Amino acid sequence: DIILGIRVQDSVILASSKAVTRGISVLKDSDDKTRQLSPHTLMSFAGEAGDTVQFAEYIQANIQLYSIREDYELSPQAVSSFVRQELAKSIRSRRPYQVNVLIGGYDKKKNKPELYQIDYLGTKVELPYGAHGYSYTFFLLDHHYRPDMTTEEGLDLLKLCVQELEKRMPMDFKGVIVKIVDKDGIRQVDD
Amino acid sequence: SSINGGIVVAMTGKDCVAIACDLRLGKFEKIFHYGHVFLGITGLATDVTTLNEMFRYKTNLYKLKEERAIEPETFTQLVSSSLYERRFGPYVGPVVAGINSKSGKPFIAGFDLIGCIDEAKDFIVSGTASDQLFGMCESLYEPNLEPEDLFETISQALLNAADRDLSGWGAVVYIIKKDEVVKRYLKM
Amino acid sequence: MQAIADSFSVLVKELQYDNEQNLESDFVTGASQFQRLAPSLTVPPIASPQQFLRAHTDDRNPDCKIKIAHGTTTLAFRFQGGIIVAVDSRATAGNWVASQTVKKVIEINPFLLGTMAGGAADCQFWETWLGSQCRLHELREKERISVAAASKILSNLVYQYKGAGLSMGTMICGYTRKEGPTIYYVDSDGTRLKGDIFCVGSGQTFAYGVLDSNYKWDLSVEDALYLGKRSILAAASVNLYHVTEDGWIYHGNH
Amino acid sequence: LKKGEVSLGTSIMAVTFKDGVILGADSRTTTGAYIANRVTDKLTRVHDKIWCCRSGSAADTQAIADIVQYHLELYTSQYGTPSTETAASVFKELCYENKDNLTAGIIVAGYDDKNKGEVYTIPLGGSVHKLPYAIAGSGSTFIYGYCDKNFRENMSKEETVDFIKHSLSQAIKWDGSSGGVIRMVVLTAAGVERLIFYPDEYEQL
Amino acid sequence: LKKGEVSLGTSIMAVTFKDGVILGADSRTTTGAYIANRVTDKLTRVHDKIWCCRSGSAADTQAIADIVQYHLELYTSQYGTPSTETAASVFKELCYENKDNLTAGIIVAGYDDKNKGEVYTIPLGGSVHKLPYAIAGSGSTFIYGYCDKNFRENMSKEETVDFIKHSLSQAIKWDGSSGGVIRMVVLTAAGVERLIFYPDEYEQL
Amino acid sequence: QFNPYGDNGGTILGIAGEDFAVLAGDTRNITDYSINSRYEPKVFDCGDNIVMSANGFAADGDALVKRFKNSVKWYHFDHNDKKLSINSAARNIQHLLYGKRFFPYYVHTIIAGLDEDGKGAVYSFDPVGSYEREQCRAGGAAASLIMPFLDNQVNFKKPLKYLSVEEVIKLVRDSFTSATERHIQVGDGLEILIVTKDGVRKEFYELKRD
Amino acid sequence: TQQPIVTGTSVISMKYDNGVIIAADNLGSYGSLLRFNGVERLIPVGDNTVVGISGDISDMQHIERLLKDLVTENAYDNPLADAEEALEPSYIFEYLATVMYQRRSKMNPLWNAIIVAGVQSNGDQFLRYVNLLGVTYSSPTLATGFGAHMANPLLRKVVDRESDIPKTTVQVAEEAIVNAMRVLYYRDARSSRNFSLAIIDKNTGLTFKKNLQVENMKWDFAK
Amino acid sequence: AGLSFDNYQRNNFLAENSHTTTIVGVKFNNGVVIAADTRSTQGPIVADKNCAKLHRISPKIWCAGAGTAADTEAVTQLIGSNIELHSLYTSREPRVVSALQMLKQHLFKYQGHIGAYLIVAGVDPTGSHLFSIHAHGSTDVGYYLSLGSGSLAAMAVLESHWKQDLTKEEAIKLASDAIQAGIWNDLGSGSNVDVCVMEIGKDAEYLRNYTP
Amino acid sequence: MNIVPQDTFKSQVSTDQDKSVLSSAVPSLPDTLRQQEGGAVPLSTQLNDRHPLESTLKNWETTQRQRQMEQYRQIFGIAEPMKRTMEMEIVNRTDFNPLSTNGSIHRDILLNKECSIDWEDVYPGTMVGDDVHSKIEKQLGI
Amino acid sequence: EDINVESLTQSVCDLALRFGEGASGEERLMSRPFGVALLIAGHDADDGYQLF
Repeated sequence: DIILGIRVQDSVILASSKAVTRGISVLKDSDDKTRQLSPHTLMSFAGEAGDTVQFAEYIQANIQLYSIREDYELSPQAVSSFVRQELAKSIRSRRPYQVNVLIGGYDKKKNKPELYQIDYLGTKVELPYGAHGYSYTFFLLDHHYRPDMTTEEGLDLLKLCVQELEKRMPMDFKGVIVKIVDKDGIRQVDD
Repeated sequence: SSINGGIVVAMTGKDCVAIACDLRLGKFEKIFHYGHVFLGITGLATDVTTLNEMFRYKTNLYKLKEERAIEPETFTQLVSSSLYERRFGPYVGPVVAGINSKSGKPFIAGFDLIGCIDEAKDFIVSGTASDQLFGMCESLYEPNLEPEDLFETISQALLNAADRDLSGWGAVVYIIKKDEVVKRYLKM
Repeated sequence: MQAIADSFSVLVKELQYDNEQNLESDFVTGASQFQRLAPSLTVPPIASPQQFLRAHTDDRNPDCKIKIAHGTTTLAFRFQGGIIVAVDSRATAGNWVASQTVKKVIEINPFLLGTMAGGAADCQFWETWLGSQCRLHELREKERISVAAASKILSNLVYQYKGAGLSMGTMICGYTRKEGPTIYYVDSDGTRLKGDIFCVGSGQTFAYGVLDSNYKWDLSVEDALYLGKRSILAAASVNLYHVTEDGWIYHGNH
Repeated sequence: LKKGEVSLGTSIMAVTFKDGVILGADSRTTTGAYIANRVTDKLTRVHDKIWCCRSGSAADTQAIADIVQYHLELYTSQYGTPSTETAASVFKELCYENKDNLTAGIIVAGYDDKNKGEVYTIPLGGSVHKLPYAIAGSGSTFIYGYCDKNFRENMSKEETVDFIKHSLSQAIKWDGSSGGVIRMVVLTAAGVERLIFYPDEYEQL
Repeated sequence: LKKGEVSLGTSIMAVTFKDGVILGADSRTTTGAYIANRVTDKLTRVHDKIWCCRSGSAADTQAIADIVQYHLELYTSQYGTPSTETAASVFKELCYENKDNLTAGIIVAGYDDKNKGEVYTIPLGGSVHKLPYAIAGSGSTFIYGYCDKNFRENMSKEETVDFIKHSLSQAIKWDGSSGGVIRMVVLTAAGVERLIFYPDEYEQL
Repeated sequence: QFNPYGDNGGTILGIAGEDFAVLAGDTRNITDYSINSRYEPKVFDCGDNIVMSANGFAADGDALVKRFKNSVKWYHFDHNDKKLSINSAARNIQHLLYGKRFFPYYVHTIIAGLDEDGKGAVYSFDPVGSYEREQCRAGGAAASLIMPFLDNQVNFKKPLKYLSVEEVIKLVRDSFTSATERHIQVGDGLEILIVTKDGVRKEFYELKRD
Repeated sequence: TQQPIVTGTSVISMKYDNGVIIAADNLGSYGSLLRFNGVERLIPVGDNTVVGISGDISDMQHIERLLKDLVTENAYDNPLADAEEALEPSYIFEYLATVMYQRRSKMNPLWNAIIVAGVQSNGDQFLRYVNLLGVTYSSPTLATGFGAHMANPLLRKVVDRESDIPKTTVQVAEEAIVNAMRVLYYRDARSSRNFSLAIIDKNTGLTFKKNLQVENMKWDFAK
Repeated sequence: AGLSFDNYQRNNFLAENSHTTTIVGVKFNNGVVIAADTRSTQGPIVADKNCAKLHRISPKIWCAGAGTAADTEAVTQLIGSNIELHSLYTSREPRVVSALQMLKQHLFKYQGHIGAYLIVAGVDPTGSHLFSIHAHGSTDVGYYLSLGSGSLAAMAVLESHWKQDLTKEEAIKLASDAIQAGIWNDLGSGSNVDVCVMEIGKDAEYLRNYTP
Repeated sequence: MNIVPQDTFKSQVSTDQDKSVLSSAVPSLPDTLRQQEGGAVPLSTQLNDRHPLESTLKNWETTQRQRQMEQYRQIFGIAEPMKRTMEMEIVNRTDFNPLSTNGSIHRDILLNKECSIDWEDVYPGTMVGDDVHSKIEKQLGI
Repeated sequence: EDINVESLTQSVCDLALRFGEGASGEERLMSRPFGVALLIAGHDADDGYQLF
């Protein structure tokens, strides 16, 4: 369960690895570790099985309800704050569960991309780039990151990071599903 | 290469004995002989090999000094003493079978890990499970059987035990009379 | 006011029969215990029920131990016009004689199937419950329930008891007109996956390799059945189920 | 017994004599090896002629005693002076119904015009026993035989005073948690009488 | 003590009187709640007029008693009859040098021409105390006050016999590890006398 | 921590014929190495020609039997005194067992009767509820000493279908006598209930402990 | 609770040809200390039932309160409570067994062993045993604690099986019970010399004997 | 030399890694009787239905044991060898007190690690003797003793019917009845009864299967 | 006659124990969206790892009230607890203030807490629910 | 098993009785009685074809 998010000048790129289960062989083409919160806000999650998907679907249902009720789209900041509040409320009276969330959006009012990361305790931090899973790659991002990079440069950096992760992984690392959030909405890259 | 554990069954027929041990197929047998006495050891493989070497040593010295082969009762006492020597570091389940060269009576016995002797007039089962095989032997056992009948009974018991939990399962059976010992293999 | 007077009027307390649940469970006031759509499960009235159950479930009569479905190889794949579900009929030794083959596959409906791959009692009970729920939904909506809906219902149910002690992993396979043939995997940890090929059991890597060698969408019924039988044999008496839009059909070895 | 609480390790006695009852105790409260309070009045009163002595946990016993005094005030408002049996029953019910949460033991002495003085003991657990005399506490174990060899029915007031004084002096002598002065309450038809005996008087016995 | 090891839950009383010493005990050996032996001879003879009673581990006390008897035989082979002080010193040395591995406690009652009968007590740990009288065991805790109140110096033989009988009867009554018969050994200048008392005798005191 | 469970030993055996069923059990209630009772039945007639036996913790088995009997009584009250089938009874027992999933009964259950067609039927239940229909089932701490005897002296493929009730009774008696000889717990009596279209018949035999 | 604090030891009961006999000693021990003497551990319920309880004394008193409440409620509002509408021993035992099992299932059991003895209306003897786990069983002879290991063989020597019940007179059963109590006093550290006995006979009714002492003590084989 | 401690650490390592009766003695006016049951069980399973639990230390000194069977047998055999050598050295009939001392010292040497609980009966020129020996080295003297899992029923029977002056026949009957009660009322006891009677001035009489 | 509350643990559980919040598509399952608890809170987690004092504090005044009612029944009769409970029930049922949670003055007068403060008084303490209509439905049972 | 038609009809009538006290003693569920009449047609093995 490894998730990455890179924010470039005009868009946000989110990459997620194929979900696997212990002792179970599955062949499918789907993204079950990512939910589209809104046409311009995407969410990726990684953590314990069961709880994480329930939390993600709960968040998606709440955000869709708000969008229908108000006939308007929430900003990425408001979405991230709501997710943080709900995550803090979830472990209010129970043992905390492992979960890490990357939220990437394109604020139309500010006309700029944004990316946030929330850990299992409910700590929301705005980041230029972020990753979770294997604990290697932060040095590669640091040496090859610029705030004014284009989409193609971000995709090249993501390809380099994916190759580096695959090399260390014992060849069990399958493909990576890549999505781009920008002014035109959310799309998936099949390259 | 795991070879720890096994099943050894000893039965007494009219004027004979039968001692059988499980195999693994896919060169390591658990039955050894020191003349007209047979010993089957179940448990840790290293302890089985150590006991085999030690008993070969002691039986060779006994034959050199006494100028005669050791009797099954004397060998039983020797095995009990050797097992009790390692009281705080004990090794397994040994089974002794044979026919006395003078009286001609069959003899079978079993041991615990510190040499407590259990002399059975009917049969002895040694192994890890020792529940399904014990029940099958109890149901199939009849006193005073001929060597052919005894062989059939013990082979049927082993086959029934094998059926209720393989590809590489085998068995070695010894039918021991006063003047002849027959060794046979069962391939299930 | 009469109820208040009766509450402070004076044996039943020691019997704990002043509570509705105790009377209902002991079949005192009627057979309302066997009329609950959502069953009620007894929990020890202690601060640590989960640890109590875990400690007492690992302690030594073989007959009084919770039966566990054997980790036999189970396979499922959707080729063009149905779902092939393949299991191995290799019985285990025991102190009993079977009048028929072991039912390693649960028949939810004339259109749905499931696999145990876990605890036997949990799988049987909750898949019968899921069948009842699907029947009620079909009566209400006058249309066959989607496989996604049934899998989601089962997943929510097993998630509500997550961590309590349930242990079950099932494969819900179904062919509907709107969706086509679909296979979902539902785990006792709340996991719910959708897939085209599923292999589980003690040995499934070999079966998955055999499938990947000779899998394609443009198969046929006979070819798919042969592929499933070959995969089960290679992973090692191969029971097959072919699911089409009209329901499931069982084959002993063909 | 919850960790860090205060234990009522003491020497409690109650003796029934011809004209009523006498309840006696020491005055030492210790926390480990340190005497926290060397002047303690352990003769708790729950009614005008119904007294008790407590053991176990101080907080639980005080709460139970307060509730029992409340109950007896309600009873007196309704029906009048209660008998010692009623107070003992209330004590027993309170101790038994909460024995999984509270550790408490009581010795109840009482007097009334009908029964003419009675002694009841509720040990840990909640059982009740009616005895001609009772002893309790950590220091009681050393005087058992003595108390079995010098008790007579229908003793006079002075004989009972001397018996209680000697027994409590021995218990104080042999127990580390028993010491200080001896406090005795005499309940008879005349009224309630208080007696205090200092170490220099009972240590010479 | 070790797991599964027999413990000596006895009642021991040694009293010095004008003409010598008397050592008495009960006869019960228990296994927690089951009485293994209703009649036991707990009075161990180390020398002709030097006896002892044992508490703690049975095996350790028996080994110590055997070694002390052997030592006293060796001493007698050289210098004649030993003294109670010598036997107490040997017991104390054996118990103290081995207290890290053996659990043992002894009460020694002796007589000699020089000292005219003496009592020594060696509790757990290995310290020797010379006392006019000594009590030990599980039941001894119930007769501390009684023995303290009813002990006199230079009593007669019958007075000491009655004192020990009453005290041991109370100890047997209040303790579950004390048995039926009472065995007493009187060591005086005339010789060694053995007395036995049955429950039907002392239970009616 | 209070331990709510226990064990009382005992052995039970259920066999299904072609037109009858047999359920037998040893009538000895024992705690650890002590005999509580030399005659305590563990097989009961639970209504409409159905015999039930729960072996293991005695209190749990008694509670389960009591609950099932009350459920049968209310079933008769609700539906015009309709006769309860063996499969419906099996599902009722499954629900009763699974209702205590997190505080399970410490018993193994066997029931016997006749199916709709009229053949003998035996159902076996694990402590949590899972059940299946079997030709023969042995429970308790003697099954490994009883099942091989039956497999040796009869075939379930002399075929079991051709056996009469007397032959089945003889086989059960012989197997239980052998178990009594070999096993300390088994003995002191054997009660057999035979279910046919005429009803339920009870027989008793004395084993080697008196 | 978690453990008994003041405890009773043993109750022994036997069946004879016309009724039942039960007995128990009068003692409450505080650990190894024999604390309370004069504790009645046999409860006469009705004119034909006797309940013997061994174990925690507080729980025994609670069960006594329950039995008294049951007896009082039986007369409400039956005008024939002394008549054929009295309480049979089977009713009392069923109620007690239900209570014990319900409290066991609630993780707050009553640490007691209970023996119910009596004679039914038709004259059949009743003798049942229940414990803190709710385990119930019947036998011609019953005992609790150390009685279950020592007095039980002595009683079974008399009434070995069901066929021996008609052959046993009341004198033989009473003598056997007295001998078993003497053996228990010999070999039980927590036992007491004083005990109570109850005889329930279908002809003579209920006979309750108190302040019975163990006699014929053999201690002379010492020296 | 002596008992070995080799592979103790290996055995502990394997263990951490998941790699794994009624006897009575009755003293009568001119001797002693020792009786025992004859069932050997390997847990629930009855291994042997006729086993001799009466072992002999000396021609007129017998014993019966419980606990660890191998330890009991080995200690009895060693004490028998020592007693025979002592009798040959002294040219005198062995005494039960000598056997008691040897057993006590040997058991105390190993500090309870040799599990053997014994009833030892015998007759020597000084009289008849009956002792009970614990595994830690503590010994006790009594007139009637019981041992094993069925010892409570046997003790009840002995307490019921014991007197000071008993004849040989009465003592034999009492021992047989105690063993029978243990057999019937205890699951670990069964089968037949073995008896050994020892008088003063007469040979020991050993009766196997006295009551079948 | 209890001082510390007892029997605070659940004896049975089910997926439809919370009758107020149940799904409409599947009435046998709870409605996660309208619970508004976090979306990842199964009911089983509420049965383990709770503070021991939480149950004692949550039901403490109720236990004292019940003990007082029992004392009144023992000393005064059935009429006194009957009247007290009747008055309290009338006062509780008449009040309906969807915009507030603070109790009425008459309730405090009946409870004899006119001049008493506890931490409950000092500390009286979405997308869906928590509106007037939900409280109306809960009160009226529709 | 299939439920008898009479059993289902009795259950429906017990539900219809909810404007007052229920069959098992439950409190009232609805303010007014139903305004519907039902014709229930079924088939079971016990009583063949039935109309209620």
